[PDB]
Amino acid sequence: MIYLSRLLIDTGGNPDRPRPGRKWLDNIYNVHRRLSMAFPSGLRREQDPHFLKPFSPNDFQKTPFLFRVDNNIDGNDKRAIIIVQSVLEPDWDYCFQNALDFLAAPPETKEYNPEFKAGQLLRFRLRVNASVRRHIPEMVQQDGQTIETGKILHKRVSLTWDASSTPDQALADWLAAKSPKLGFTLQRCELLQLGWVYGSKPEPKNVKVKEQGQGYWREHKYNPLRFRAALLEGVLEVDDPKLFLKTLSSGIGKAKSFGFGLLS
Amino acid sequence: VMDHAACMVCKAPATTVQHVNYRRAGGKEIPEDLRALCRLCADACTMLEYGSGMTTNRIDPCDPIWRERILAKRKEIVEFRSRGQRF
Amino acid sequence: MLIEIHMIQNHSPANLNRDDLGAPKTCYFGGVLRSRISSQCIKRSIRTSNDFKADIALCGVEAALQVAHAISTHIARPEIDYFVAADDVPGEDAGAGHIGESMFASACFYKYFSIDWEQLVKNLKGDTNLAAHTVGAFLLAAAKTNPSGKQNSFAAHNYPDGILVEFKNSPISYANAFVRPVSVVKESDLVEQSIGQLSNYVNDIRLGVIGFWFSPNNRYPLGYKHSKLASRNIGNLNELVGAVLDYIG
Amino acid sequence: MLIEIHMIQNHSPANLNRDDLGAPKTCYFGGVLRSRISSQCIKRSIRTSNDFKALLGGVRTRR
Amino acid sequence: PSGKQNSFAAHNYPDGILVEFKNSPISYANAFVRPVSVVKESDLVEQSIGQLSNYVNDIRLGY
Amino acid sequence: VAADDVPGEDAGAGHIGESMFASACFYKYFSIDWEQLVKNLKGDTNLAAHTVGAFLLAAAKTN
Amino acid sequence: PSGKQNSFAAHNYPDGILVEFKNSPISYANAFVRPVSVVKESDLVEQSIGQLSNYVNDIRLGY
Amino acid sequence: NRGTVDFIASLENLKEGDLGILRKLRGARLDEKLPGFDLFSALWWPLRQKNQRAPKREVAWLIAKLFAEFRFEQREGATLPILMGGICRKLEPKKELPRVLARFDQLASLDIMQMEEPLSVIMGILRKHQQVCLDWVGLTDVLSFWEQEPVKREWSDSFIKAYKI
RNA sequence: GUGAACCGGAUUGCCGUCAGGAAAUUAGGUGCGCUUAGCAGUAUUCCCCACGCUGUGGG
Ligand SMILES: [Mg+2]
Repeated sequence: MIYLSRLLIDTGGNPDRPRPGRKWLDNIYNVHRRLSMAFPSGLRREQDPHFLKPFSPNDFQKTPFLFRVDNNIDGNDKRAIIIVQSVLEPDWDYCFQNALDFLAAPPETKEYNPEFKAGQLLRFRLRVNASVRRHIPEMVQQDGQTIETGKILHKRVSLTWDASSTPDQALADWLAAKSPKLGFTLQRCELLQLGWVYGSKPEPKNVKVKEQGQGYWREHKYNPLRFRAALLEGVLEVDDPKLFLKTLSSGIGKAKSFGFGLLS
Repeated sequence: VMDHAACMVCKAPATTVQHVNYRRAGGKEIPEDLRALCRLCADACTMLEYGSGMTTNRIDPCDPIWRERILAKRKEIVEFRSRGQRF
Repeated sequence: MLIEIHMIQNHSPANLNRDDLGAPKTCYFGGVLRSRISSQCIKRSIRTSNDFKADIALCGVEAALQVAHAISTHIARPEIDYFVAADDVPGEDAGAGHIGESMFASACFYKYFSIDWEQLVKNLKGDTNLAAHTVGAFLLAAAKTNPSGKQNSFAAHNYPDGILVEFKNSPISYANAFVRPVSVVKESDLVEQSIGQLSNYVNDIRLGVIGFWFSPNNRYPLGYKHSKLASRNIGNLNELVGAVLDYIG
Repeated sequence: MLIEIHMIQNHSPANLNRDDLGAPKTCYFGGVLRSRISSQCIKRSIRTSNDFKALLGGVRTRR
Repeated sequence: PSGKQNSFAAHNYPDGILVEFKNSPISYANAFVRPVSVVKESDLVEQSIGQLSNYVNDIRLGY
Repeated sequence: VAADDVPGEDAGAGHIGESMFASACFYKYFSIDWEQLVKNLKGDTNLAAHTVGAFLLAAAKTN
Repeated sequence: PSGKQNSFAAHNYPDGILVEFKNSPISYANAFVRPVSVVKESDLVEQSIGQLSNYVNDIRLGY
Repeated sequence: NRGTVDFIASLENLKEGDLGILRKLRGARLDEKLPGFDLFSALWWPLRQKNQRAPKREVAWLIAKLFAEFRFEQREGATLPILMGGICRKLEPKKELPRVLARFDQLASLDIMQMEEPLSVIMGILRKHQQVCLDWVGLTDVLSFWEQEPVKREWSDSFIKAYKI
């Protein structure tokens, strides 16, 4: 059930006027938030059509889904493309119903269903994290005299590849070896984009107390999160049209919420 | 962070807090009257408040009767704001 | 025990009390001239009509009432009129009537009432609960029918807005609230400014009983604080009547 | 039994009533100046109205 | 009223009638003790009717 | 701005300020009375024709 | 103009020149009241020169 | 006061375009145009954090609009009922003096917002009589307290005092 | 309860009836915003269940 579509956003052209979409694209936590309060619910849909209510994420349906932000030229106009697909029907008449400045052209819903059988030459790109659990999380190197104090911490650090090669034949080897698990293969792979992606997620806490109830009085906190990016393509030959559909429903890698998803 | 670092009318990352029900302008404020709300639509709240009567009744961007004016003022804020000329 | 019906009463433009020459009557208080209706006029207006008679022990042992002259909360503003009675039959010229002059004033008033313990019990008539029944009639019968006057040409029967009833036994009129006549500032009403002056006087004098307060649908609060200067910011017709009834007995 | 009839009329720029000097009538209601139309003028205009002609049966004359 | 209607033909009609049957009449002058200052929305007739209806509310519940 | 060219001091400019302008598509109306003009010139027909023709030319060709 | 030319280098010389000599001033900016839209067969300089020639022939013949 | 003087001095600093957009906003509230509100915020915000006393907001907006429209200069001792009255002595008492006098008395029974047009006609006849100086600070602090009758009667008695001399 | 009691200044009224504020006006001339810039990067990526310890469910 592919629901591939597009959300063409309004990049500005004057960094003097306020630019809502450009600022919104700089934080992937809020990018996921924006993409996730779409298709909200039918629970309180009959109450209000105006999106004027105190926000709570519990009312929104907790179905995991996917997106990816990219850039393309159609024939004559640069416009950043967001490609989404989900198991629920598209209803972007409420997510952007008072934030029309976020959009450039009204979004379009397509219908698509896959068929590849085995060994064709009609495949597409991919996005993934270069995340590996560390072999040697060496004992928490602390500061003060550039020393080492701690014991251990299993962390999902960035992939430390080799030092005598480039990653268009190192990460290429990596997903070429990864492909027979997920039910496909790579005969050619050249990377297009790599780097880091950043965000910020807020943590509600509780320190203070209230004299007539429980501790409503409390403070704020923010925390950062980082990921290693890899956008790349390939001419691929699917092993079987019976297990690759699960990979087309989950994606190579499972950042999902934070951009890196399935093959497109 | 009660509203999860977000706006309320035009949901987006939030900066400041607006004040509704000016029974008291606030030295001691109860947490069920304020309105954490982003920069542009709080500027539109100041649009609507500074024009016309100042009074003690406030905007309350929850009941949808003060909606079209807020969005229109935000549109002219987007179109006509000079950041280099402050604010 | 003593009943003080401190009452505010705005009036649409009309003359109610007339002197020899027809002017609205005036008093002197606070170093200014303020409009006045005579206590005899309003006291007879409390009598002489059957809506209140629904009371001869109270305005006759003599009688049982202290009705004050209606001191305006602001300065007097007497205006003048000019009427022409037409001829309505075509003569060689036009105009026929007395071509006289009338005169009127619009004012917001105040008064004070006094009914003591034995002054209501020895009033008696025939019962001992009559000493609560007649008073219960009075607390809103005093604000039932504006007197009389030139109503057939100046129709004014504006009902009062803010009514106090106190159970303090020491007889003191709150006229010293209106030592300074009430000026008007754009954000508040004249009646609202007068009621703020009355509230500001109420927060005094207690430094050196209760406040039973009437505001219809509580549009006028006695003080813009949670520490209410009356603590009884309620009122609806005979609810206050029955509450005074079981306050007395 | 008595009947009340209330109206709220907005009027074009007009002078429906004047005093001896020609000013429109004014009253100090509520501490501010309010424009006034005399009651006798309304009574006279309703007396001389084009629908009272079946009932107009009073004369106020010295001749 | 047949004032200067030849010079100010203000023949506008009453935008409100309130007929109420009772044995104790009332003028809604205290509905406009607060002067009616118009806002950008609505008009003078609607704001006056709004203040009148507010007064009708608290003299139909409070009084 | 107004920029200086002599380097008598640090790299200043001089006088700064603003200008305001616009661009538009304009509509212009004229009306030349004929017998009133010929009464004003007292019977000079050819000078009146000169007036009307030169006005028709000068309204168009001049800005 | 030598503004920000160290980073852009736009030293683009001329496409066409209209030098005239007449007795009354005219501006063919009104030729481009219609904006020049690119057709897939010609470049915008040729298109703009065509629009300019259209309006120049208009003013030369109609005045 | 030591707060309104800074407001008037900052108003005198305003350049031609700013008071042009203030001129275009006559009779219009500070909401329907974004640049007008931005200018008013820039003029009105920073004087509350430096001195404890500031004028009322509506008085500041109205005075800014009128100042842009007329462009006088600030001079102590040149309030409205002195120059007014001084020009009333230069009149024929028969006909024109009641006209201009009623034009002046119209101000004494009006609220702050509606005085834009009567103040406009008063300052128009002031401009016709070639008046350059006007005490903007004095006008502003008699206008921010215009709702108390002592200052209105003092202003009127100043007109009387300037008329009898 | 006290030179004080208890106590209306009451009713009848159209200010009405005639009125162009009209003749005349270039908003005027002066002006550069401008000097400096890789959107890149492996050797801790903030986490939580979670692997023979780097694949695996997401914030
Ligand atoms: Mg907002």
